[PDB]
Parts: sequence; structure tokens; C-alpha cells
Amino acid sequence: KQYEKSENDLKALQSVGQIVGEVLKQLTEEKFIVKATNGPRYVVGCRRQL
Amino acid sequence: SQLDCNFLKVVSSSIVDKYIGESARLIREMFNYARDHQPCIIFMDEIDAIGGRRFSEGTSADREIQRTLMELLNQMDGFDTLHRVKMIMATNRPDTLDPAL
Amino acid sequence: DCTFIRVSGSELVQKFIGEGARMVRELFVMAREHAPSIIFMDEIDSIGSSRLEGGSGGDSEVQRTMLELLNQLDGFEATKNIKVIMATNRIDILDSALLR
Amino acid sequence: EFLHAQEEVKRIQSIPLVIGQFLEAVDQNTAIVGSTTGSNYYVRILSTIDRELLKPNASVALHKHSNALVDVLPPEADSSIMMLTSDQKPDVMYADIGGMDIQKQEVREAVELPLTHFELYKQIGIDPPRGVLMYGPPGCGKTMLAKAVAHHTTAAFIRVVGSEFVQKYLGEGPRMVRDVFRLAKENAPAIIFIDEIDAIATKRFDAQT
Amino acid sequence: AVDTAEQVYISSLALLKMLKHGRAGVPMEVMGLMLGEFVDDYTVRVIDVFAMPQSGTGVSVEAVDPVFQAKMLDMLKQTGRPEMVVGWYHSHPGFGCWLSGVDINTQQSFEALSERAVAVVVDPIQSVKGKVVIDAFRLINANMMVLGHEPRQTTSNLGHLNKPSIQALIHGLNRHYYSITINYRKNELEQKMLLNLHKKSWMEGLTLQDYSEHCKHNESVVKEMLELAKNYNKAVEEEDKMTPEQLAIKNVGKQDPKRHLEEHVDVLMTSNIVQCLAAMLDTVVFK
Amino acid sequence: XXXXXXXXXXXXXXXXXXXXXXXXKXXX
Ligand SMILES: Nc1ncnc2c1ncn2[C@@H]1O[C@H](COP(=O)(O)OP(=O)(O)OP(=O)(O)O)[C@@H](O)[C@H]1O
Ligand SMILES: [Mg+2]
Repeated sequence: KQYEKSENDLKALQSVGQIVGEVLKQLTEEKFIVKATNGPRYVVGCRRQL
Repeated sequence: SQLDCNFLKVVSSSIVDKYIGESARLIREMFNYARDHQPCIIFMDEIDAIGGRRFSEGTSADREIQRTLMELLNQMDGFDTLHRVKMIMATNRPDTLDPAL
Repeated sequence: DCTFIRVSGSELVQKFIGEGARMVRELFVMAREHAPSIIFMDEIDSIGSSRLEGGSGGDSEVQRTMLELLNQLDGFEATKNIKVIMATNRIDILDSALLR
Repeated sequence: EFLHAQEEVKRIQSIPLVIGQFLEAVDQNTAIVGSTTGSNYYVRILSTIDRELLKPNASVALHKHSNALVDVLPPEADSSIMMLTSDQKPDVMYADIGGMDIQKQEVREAVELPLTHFELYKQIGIDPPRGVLMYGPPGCGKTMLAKAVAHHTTAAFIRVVGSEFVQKYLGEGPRMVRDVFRLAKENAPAIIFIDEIDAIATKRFDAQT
Repeated sequence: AVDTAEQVYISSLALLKMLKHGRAGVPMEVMGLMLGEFVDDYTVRVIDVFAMPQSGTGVSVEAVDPVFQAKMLDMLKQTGRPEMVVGWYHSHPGFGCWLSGVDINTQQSFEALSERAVAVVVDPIQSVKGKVVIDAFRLINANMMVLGHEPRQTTSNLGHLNKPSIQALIHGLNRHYYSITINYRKNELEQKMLLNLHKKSWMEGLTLQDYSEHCKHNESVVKEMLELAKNYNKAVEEEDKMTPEQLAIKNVGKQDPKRHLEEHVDVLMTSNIVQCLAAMLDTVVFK
Repeated sequence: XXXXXXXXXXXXXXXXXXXXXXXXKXXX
């Protein structure tokens, strides 16, 4: 039971956080203009199935 | 005590801050949260902190209060109308209030 | 029959800090370059500054321009061919006693 | 081979792109852009970009690491605010207002009429007005008339609050004013409505605090 | 026993299996095996590429059950022929196409099993419709860091196809591995049909578009071409004596004479000539 | 004539950048 807690923490370590932002507009089908909350703007894309 | 889920209470004195914006930014977030849940109740006791009437170009700190006050005068009537949003207001003296309110 | 020069210069130039120390300089170059000339003014400084009221508490950039106005007029004209004309309401606010 | 050469340059975009705005140009194929990272640079530009797209202070794309001009965006992209979108007409008919027949007729010709009869002003020498101001006691139909005119128009309509550009940053205020007015120039015959300019248009002075 | 100037042969089916699996799994590394034959001690030849079911994170990707693996190769033997695994591949999306610290860890796993196991890097993001950024690497020992690793009896893998890029030698070249060259072998049968897949039937060659819109398009283009000529009279006459690089800085902006004027003439030419000439043949040929 | 005042704050913005050639694993 205590080993099960350790194995959950082995899985938990390699998680990486994600940037939170807001979509400004849709440029093309795969180009999007978003903006980070702290500042600047970017040109991004989705994955496939969003 | 009837609803207990859909009731917003504001002290109307912790709205102020040290920055220049950031007091309006609470009020926009409040009504937008009141926009999302549809049958909302707003309660602001003791408006007389934020309420006031008007000053003839006094302190710049008064201008921060009046700009904060005019966001209420906008977003009660303004462009976007409201639906199922009720606002209870309470005070001790009503004479010191803005006649536009 | 003199070259008229109207300076509006109301407050859009009062904010301009970095060039605020030259706007009177080349203007008085322009007056002594073109012709016997006449420069016209208005209420614009009195709305900007009067005296040391906005003094040691930040200098407000506008009275410092007024000290450069007083600097050149102290320097040398003897009118030489050039008058300046100023017209105002709200007459009892500015620093005219030093300027008398 | 030159048309094969143009296509092989195009790997430089690849969309991790950052967004700036064009500012000025020095000479042939070298310019100045102002980034949205706060700072200001001196960059190089591709020979591919058609030079007709420049100077509205256009929204432009930039490289991450090397920070060069790579792409010219559509000009309405970096705006951060939208117009009256598609359906938010506030459901006020023109005949809903009762008994404002002087002022309803006056504002209606103040907005729509110089789109057609522009040269009648100059032949008289009127110099037609850019803007109009409304005022009165609180609740004499100031907002409703502006509310009704959005329903029975076809032009672009941008509602503007009094005091939203007062954020606690350095100069976001004047940046947002540029974002509004470029959007009005870009779109159409447009209408800008700024309710409650009393929050900003004050008389007093610059108190240095 | 020594290396040489090696050469990676391909199959044309492989590269399309490379990028489409890479593009459809874009925001992470997607993995796959590589399937070919060791034709000599000098060159290597891949003919087939297939993937496996996987499970990924934002920073790592893993495979799942190996019961898919041997059963996949079993049913590829009985249909066609048996063949040989030669290596593997994955993606580095938007990266500098370089072997990562986990990518190198699966290579002493693979080089100990078979010798010339090739690691292959693809990127479907820095690849434009003109050209593909394909990449392949080959691990070297650290025990032979002083002794020579290639005998270098020719020039073909030394100064050709590039000098190594600055964003890839910052991790790799020539530490811990060495790069390898890639070409494209082509059978004649697919070469003949890869040539002709953008052509149509005779229906497309004998259309007459429609004379209403064709006259409308000519009515359209000439009308603004009048206005381009209005602006063209002003600018050519203007010519402020400005030492024309200053002419070449006041023209970036809205300025465009002489550029649309060559353009619309080309459009009005090629439209009207083909519309006439195809209408010529439909009377000479037909009846 | 004898009147006090309060104050306010205008906080500056902040931005950061790197060469971005650093990998973040080292685990495994
Ligand atoms: N002529 C009219 N016909 C119908 N309703 C009217 C008329 N004039 C005013 N109203 C009422 O006034 C409101 C219109 O908005 P309002 O007049 O409050 O904007 P305003 O004058 O800017 O007010 P405030 O200055 O307080 O913001 C509506 O709620 C409507 O009930
Ligand atoms: Mg109103």
C-alpha cells in the first residue's frame, strides 16, 4: 500500500505545466493568434482533434 | 439563507487597491460571473465608501473612486442589458449618494 | 508690415520633456532669421504654470520652460525689431511682478 | 531556380512566431519594429514581402531567436477588442423612443448623411463635423438613442467604456487608443461610441504623483 | 573492422510514412520502427516503415505492448516476403534535429543487438513544400574518443551536403555520434508515375470557360487598369532629383506604379489568348 | 489651503528571454 503511493509519485514527477492564454482570432485552419496573460502575443496551432 | 449557492456579497470597501485600474477589474469580473450563472443576486452593503456624490476636481484619489463608481453606472444600464440579476443595496445615509445612481 | 508668428503651443508641447528645453530656442532663431517679426501668445503658460506652487515637489516641467522664457528675455533684445504680444483672461494668477 | 529559391526560404516561418508591429524603415531591406515584448529593435527583412503592405504601423510577425521580419499579418489582427459582433443588437427599435423628434432626426443626419452629401459642405464652406457630443440630466434618454441607432444601422459599431484603459502598467492606455482607431480606419465606414468620457476628459492639471 | 563513407538508401514510401505520422502527432515526439536490409558493409537500405501504438507525455513518449510487434512482422512475412529491421525513427518537432538524452539511451540498446542500427530524425515543421528536413545519425563510442573512428578514404561524407549546423553541433557533432548521408533510390516503375499525377483528361484541355464571366473579367481588370494608369502619369512625371535610393525608400508604403502595370497585362494576355485559341480548335477539329 | 492627499501606484511591466537551447529532462 505504501509502495502504491511511491509508484504514483514516480508517475507524478514527469508532468510539466502548461501556459494559460487567450485566443485572439483564427488566422487559418491551423494558424491561430493567442496572447499570454503576462504580456506578448504569438502565432500557434492546434493538434488535430480539438 | 434560502439560496446558499447563488448569492454574492460585497463589503463595498475592500474594492479599492493601490494600483490605477484593478478596482474596476473586480467589478467587470463580478457581473460577468453574474452573467454566467443566470439567476444571480448582488448585495453591496454600505455604498457610502464607494458611492459618494461628486467633487469639483479635487484629489486624484477622488478620481480613482469616481471612475470606479462610473463602471457601476455603466454596467447597470449601459449597452448590455441584464436578465435575472438583482441588486440589493443598503446604507445608513442616502443623502450623500450620487443622483445618477 | 511685419512677419506675424502665431504660437498656439497650448499643452501638447508642455508635456514634451526632452525637447521642452529647445522649443523657445529655435523659435527665437526663427524670429531673428525671417524678418522684423511679431510673436503672438495667449493664456497657455498661465494654464500650465504660474510660480513655485508646483516647485520643489517635482518641478512639473512647465515652470522650467518658463524660466527659460525669462532667461532669453533677460539675455538681450532691446526689441531690436521684434515685439512679442500676449493676450489673456484669468489675469491675476501668473508671476507678472517679476515680469513688470 | 529562382522560383525554387523563393519557396525554400519559407521554412523560416514554421509557426512558433511572435508578433510585433512595424514602425519605420531605414533603407533598402532593413527596418525598425516595435515588439510586444516591450522593447524595440533593429531588424532585417525578407526579400519576399511585398512592400505595399507597410505603414499602417502594421501587425507583423517576428522570429523568436534572431528576431527578423518574416511575415506581414492581416492588419485587423492585433486589436484585442472587437466591434458589435454579429447578433448583439439590443432590441430597441427606432420608433421605440417616444417624442424625441428633434434630436432623433438631428443625430441621424449627423452620422449617416455625410457618407452621401459630402461636397455640399465644402461648396457652402461648412467643414463637416468629425464628432458629436451628447449631454443632459441623468436619464433623459442619452444611452437609449445610441442604443437604438446600433439596431437600425449597417456600419461597423464599436462600443467603448469610459474607464477601461486605466490599467496599472506603464503605457497600455495610449496603446489601447491606438488599437481602437486603427481598427476603425481598417474596417469600414464605422461608428465609435465612447460612453462616459467624464472619467477621462477632466479639466484640472497633471498632479505629479 | 572499420567504418567507411556510408550511404542511407531509402524507399519512396518510407518518407511519406515518416512525415504523415509526424505531422498528425505534431506537438510531441512520435515514434516508429524502420524496416530494411543491410545490403553490404558500406551502404544501408530501408524499404519499409511502420508505427506502433504508443503512449506519450509532453516531454516523453513510450511504446505499449510488444505483442503487436512480432505479430506485425509475422503478417508482413507471409504477404510479400520476410525482411529485416534496420533501425527506428522519431520526430523533434520544431527542434534542432538532434539526438536527445533519452534518444541516445535507446541506442546502446539497439547498437548492441545489431551493429549498424540507424537513428533517424524527421521534422514536419521546418519542412516546407519545397524541401524536407530529414536526418539520420549513428552512435559512436566514448572509449575511442582519442583514436580515429572513420578511415576517411574519400570525400563523399566530409564536405558534402553541408557543414554541420550550429544548432545541431551544440549537442552532437562530432561528440558521442557521427552523422551520415542520405540519398534517394528510385525504381523506374514508380518514377514514371510519380512524374504524371497533376494532369487531367481532354475535358480540361478543351473547355471554353464562359463568355459572360470572361468578358466580365476583362471588364473588371481593364477598369482598375485605367486607375493604375492615372497614378502612373503622376509618378513617372514627378521624379524629384533624389538620388534614387531615396526614391527606393519613399516607395515602401502604398506606392505601386510599374508593378501592377506589368502584372495585369500578363493576366489579360494569357486569358484572352487561350480563350481564343481553344475556341479556334473547336471549329477546325469538330465538324 | 491646508488639504492633504493620498497616493497611487503605476507598476512597471516585466519581460524575459533566453537562448532557449536547454533541454529539461535529465530524469531517466
Ligand atoms: N423618450 C423615452 N422613451 C422611452 N423611454 C425613455 C425615454 N427617455 C428615457 N427613457 C428611459 O430611460 C432609459 C434610457 O437610458 P438612460 O436615459 O438612463 O441613459 P442616460 O440618460 O445616459 O442615463 P444616465 O445618465 O443615468 O446613464 C430607459 O430605461 C428608459 O426606460
Ligand atoms: Mg445612461
